[PDB]
Amino acid sequence: MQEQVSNVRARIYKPAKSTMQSGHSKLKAWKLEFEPSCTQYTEPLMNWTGSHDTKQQVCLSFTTRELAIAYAVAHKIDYTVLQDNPRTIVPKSYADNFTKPRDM
Repeated sequence: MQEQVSNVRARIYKPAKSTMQSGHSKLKAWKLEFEPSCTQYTEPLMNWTGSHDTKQQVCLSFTTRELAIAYAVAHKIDYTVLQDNPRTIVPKSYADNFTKPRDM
């Protein structure tokens, strides 16, 4: 009882909460991954010496969310934001007080 749609979607993921300025020499915090459309292209040209290059999966890497969402918004694409950790709810507490009369 579902409906078929012919459109792509954007997958945005946020980094993990950690102390910044903890020694970094790169620019990558947010991740982006859009679904396939048609006539996909081949991965970009990459090569390294110190460490063997990995095979990309058409995945994109952004630094600021403004850059990520900007991509989807460019074509009004449905972008989803994923958190690194779950969202816990505050501890449900409750106070209690009583009072009695003052007999002579």
